[PDB]
Amino acid sequence: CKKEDLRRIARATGATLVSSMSNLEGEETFESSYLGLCDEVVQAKFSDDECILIKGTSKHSSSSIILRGANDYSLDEMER
Amino acid sequence: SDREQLVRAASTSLSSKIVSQYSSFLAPLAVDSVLKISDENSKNVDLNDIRLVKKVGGTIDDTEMIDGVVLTQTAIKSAGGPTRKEKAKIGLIQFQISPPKPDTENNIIVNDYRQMDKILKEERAYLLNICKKIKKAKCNVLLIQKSILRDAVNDLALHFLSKLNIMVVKDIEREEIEFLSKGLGCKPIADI
Amino acid sequence: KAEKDNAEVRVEHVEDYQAIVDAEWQLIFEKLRQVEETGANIVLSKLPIG
Amino acid sequence: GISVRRSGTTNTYEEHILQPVLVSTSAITLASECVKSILRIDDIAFSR
Amino acid sequence: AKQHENRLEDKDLSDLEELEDDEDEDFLEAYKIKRLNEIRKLQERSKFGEVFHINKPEYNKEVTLASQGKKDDGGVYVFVHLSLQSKLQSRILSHLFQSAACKFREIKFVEIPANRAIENYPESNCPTLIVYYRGEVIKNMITLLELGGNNSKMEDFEDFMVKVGAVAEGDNRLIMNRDDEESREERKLHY
Amino acid sequence: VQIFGDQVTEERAENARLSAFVGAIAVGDLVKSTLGPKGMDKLLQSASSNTCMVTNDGATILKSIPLDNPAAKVLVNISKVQDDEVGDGTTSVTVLSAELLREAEKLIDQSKIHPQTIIEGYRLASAAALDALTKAAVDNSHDKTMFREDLIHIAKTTLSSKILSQDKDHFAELATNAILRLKGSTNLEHIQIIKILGGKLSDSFLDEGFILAKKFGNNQPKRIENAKILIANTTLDTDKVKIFGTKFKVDSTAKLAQLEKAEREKMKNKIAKISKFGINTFINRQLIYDYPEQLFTDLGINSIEHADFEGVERLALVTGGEVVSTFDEPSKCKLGECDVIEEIMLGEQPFLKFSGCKAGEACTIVLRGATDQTLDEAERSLHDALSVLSQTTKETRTVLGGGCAEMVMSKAVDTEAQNIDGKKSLAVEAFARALRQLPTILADNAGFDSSELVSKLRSSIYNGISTSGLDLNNGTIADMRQLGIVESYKLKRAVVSSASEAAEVLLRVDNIIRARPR
Ligand SMILES: Nc1ncnc2c1ncn2[C@@H]1O[C@H](COP(=O)(O)OP(=O)(O)O)[C@@H](O)[C@H]1O
Ligand SMILES: [Mg+2]
Ligand SMILES: [Mg+2]
Repeated sequence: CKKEDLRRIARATGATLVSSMSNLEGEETFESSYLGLCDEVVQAKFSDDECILIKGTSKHSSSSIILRGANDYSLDEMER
Repeated sequence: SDREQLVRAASTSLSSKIVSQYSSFLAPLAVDSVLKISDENSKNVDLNDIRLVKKVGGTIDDTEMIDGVVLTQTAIKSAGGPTRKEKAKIGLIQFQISPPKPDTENNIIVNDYRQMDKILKEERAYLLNICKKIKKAKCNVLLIQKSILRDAVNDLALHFLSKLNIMVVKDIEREEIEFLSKGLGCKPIADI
Repeated sequence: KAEKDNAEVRVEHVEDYQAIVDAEWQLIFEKLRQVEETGANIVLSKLPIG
Repeated sequence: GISVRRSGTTNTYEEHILQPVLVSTSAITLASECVKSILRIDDIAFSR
Repeated sequence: AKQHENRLEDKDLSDLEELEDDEDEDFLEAYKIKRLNEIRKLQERSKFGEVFHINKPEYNKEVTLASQGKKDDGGVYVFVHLSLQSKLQSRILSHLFQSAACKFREIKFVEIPANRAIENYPESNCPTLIVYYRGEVIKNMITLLELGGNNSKMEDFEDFMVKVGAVAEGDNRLIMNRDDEESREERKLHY
Repeated sequence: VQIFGDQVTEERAENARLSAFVGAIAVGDLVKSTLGPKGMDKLLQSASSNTCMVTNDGATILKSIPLDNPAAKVLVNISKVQDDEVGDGTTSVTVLSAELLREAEKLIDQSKIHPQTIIEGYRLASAAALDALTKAAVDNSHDKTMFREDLIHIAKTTLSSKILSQDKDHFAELATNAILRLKGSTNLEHIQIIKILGGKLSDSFLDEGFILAKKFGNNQPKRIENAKILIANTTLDTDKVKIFGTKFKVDSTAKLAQLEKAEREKMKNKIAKISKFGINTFINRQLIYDYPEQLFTDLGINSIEHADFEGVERLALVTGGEVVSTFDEPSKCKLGECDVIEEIMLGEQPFLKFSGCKAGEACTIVLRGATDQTLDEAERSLHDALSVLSQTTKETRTVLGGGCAEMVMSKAVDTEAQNIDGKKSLAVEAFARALRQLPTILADNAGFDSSELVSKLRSSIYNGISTSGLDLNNGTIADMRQLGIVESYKLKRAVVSSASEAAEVLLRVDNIIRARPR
């Protein structure tokens, strides 16, 4: 995964970005509040493109657009 | 001080540049910049106190005198805890926030598997008690120098400061320490 | 210790650091005193002299 | 003096065209010193 | 033509075992014995491994005699560092010497203060890097503006060692050739 | 036969000679225009990096210009060492050496005299010249007022040819006051030349105390009254401990945090050792790290870092104290005191100005100008003035200038020319005409008639008087004591001795062997 994506996952699903597991105390543990929430997660494959479809974020909504065309260079015009 | 003569003199002296027609608001900006430094002995006023920060974007009409000290560098955003601060206490760090080591190279040995638990706990403890002293002094904004020789920050130190809602920056020039200290009124810090 | 193999000396005390640095002078002078007692007026060697 | 907006001669103090005296002083002073150094040159010799 | 040579040339003793089930034993083990002998030579040549903080009387021996080595022209490269603690580039170059010393044990890494090296040396010219080999100076390098200056990295220093003939181009220890295990893992999956 | 091989130029007794003389003519005609007060400066263009150099000194002209002629290399080296010895008069050596060979070219061709016979005339002629130069001198230094006035006249005579010829009335005070402040110490390292762009040539002012181009720290104040100055050749940097070979073995990082605490406590105790004296400033040779810099804030101590090696002695002599590094015993090492430690700005760079010091054994010449080429000429001009006046302190005897030293020396040479039998007497007269050619050139550069003033000066001095000289402003003979033109005795002694040895080396040549270049 990349850095800029996981901030939007945590922002959408309601989780918080965890760079390391620690707290103000000396002990080391993990709390359930760091975890997000979503309704459904499904991995889909279409023409050698595996994509994990995360839908139904409870805290805040999100969106993505799956553009479809002839080839990658035609989709670059659609992406722009 | 005479706004009738100095403002008109500053506007009619540029006279050739692109901002000559924008001089309706920039000529007072030049007069108000120099009038803050005043002396009866007619000293040679140093222009190091007047820093011109170049940012690519926008238009020249948006140029205006900022009341406080504007910083050129951007934030780190490795943790990204705080977004907007209000009534913050600014501090200037000159040392480096890292696990404990001298400036020179060292050798650490491990003769037993139980020693690693003490090493991993004490390395973050040296970062923890620094954050406690930062919390005791209620310092909300920290400025860390470049420090090419020793690592300025790491993911561990950024995580403890992310909980306390403290922003951090890097890549500060050594010559600009006079401008930040004299401008913001914050003395530097080189020891915990 | 010019062509001799590199002896990795490791010490853990300050008082022994004075003993280990003087041991170099102690060894080389013991070799000179043993030659001095015999009265060798002309010393020769294929390898270099310190 | 000359005013560029009206394209003619007029009183510059009313039209607010002013400058420091040190600017014109340094111009006349440094110009005379540069001509003093140039006129003393006699030969142009190539060197290392 | 290169497809036959890549089976042996582009695989170390650890990577040559991949072709044990595919390629013939006599074709593979004949080259593994060759590569095994080369590994043994590097172990015998590993006479160094930490920065030799020396002093001048000794320079006339450590820096130069070593450069002769066995004198079988067993030459030895000797990287000298005229250190100056007041300069920022000198402390950076000292860190690169200890890092490279742990990896390249056959190459000698030498350090000495610049004030003690040469009578009345210019402080502006420090830090200085000299490379001896068989008694001759191969490179009299100037301050590290050529190697990025203040932003010098370990990758730039290892690249300089290849230019002077101290380390081979296709050496497995160099960071340019030492690809990460995660990098090679992705190549096998996408192959 | 060909023993020397391919690409080897050889010459034999008619190509060997007349190649050095034409080289002596070639090197002499260049520096002919630079001699005298009305001389024109020569501009040197470098072959690489488009570096230009405006300079009047004959040594610097010959330093930069490449000269493959071997005879010209002799004139290149003798101007170098003459600049090393006295600093002034290098052009007179090259002119007098070239004209001695120009005359000897005619004695070999016209009169047909052996070269060794010409040298034997120059040995007796040079001995008679130096004896007249010794007797023509005058004592000094018995009265400090006369010694003050003679240094002012020597500074005026030296700077009359340089770019400071118009403002020499003001620069003479600046040149002579700095030398008397040395208290007899003959050394040029105690004088700094700070380059400042702007102003005019006469804006150079005399500084009280010592000024240098440094800066305070980040948090230090602007003004401190009655500041005690200290100089540390110390390492307030990451000291390390000097038994290089110390490493830190660590079993657990608990004591490593306390080990780093001991490193900060080690340097804290070192800065605490500084505060036992109770100083107000701290000057270090090398860079000061931030952690020492923060410790001088609460203690009320100023900080100056990155001082040059010359700057340590230049500041310590003005302070009066000695350089201290151990800081152990506060009894010895009594420090000085300075009243005004406030910095000033001259141009775009602030400079730390001091005033009201114990001693002024080191000085600093502040210069103002338009172009850096003029400042480089200002540096070389006053360096020749301060070099001559500094050696005048140790060597007290002086001699009248204005061309009278050349003619009064030739008087005894012409007197001793008659009683010498043989063909070498013509060479003795050739030495006299060489001394006469210097004031002949002084009139040519000024644009006046040379034959009349040389004839009037020559006829005047033989009458019995020996104080007359050339006045190029009016173009007539005048009294040198009235105008106040005088030069040092060792300068003209070095010029005549160097010029005599210069002609001697090139006259003992018969063949040239130019090996192949690398
Ligand atoms: N003000 C003056 N009036 C007359 N002659 C002068 C004056 N100043 C210098 N001279 C003459 O110029 C000659 C050479 O001067 P010098 O300072 O040695 O020039 P350079 O340094 O170029 O050799 C001296 O022999 C001196 O007699
Ligand atoms: Mg203008
Ligand atoms: Mg002169």
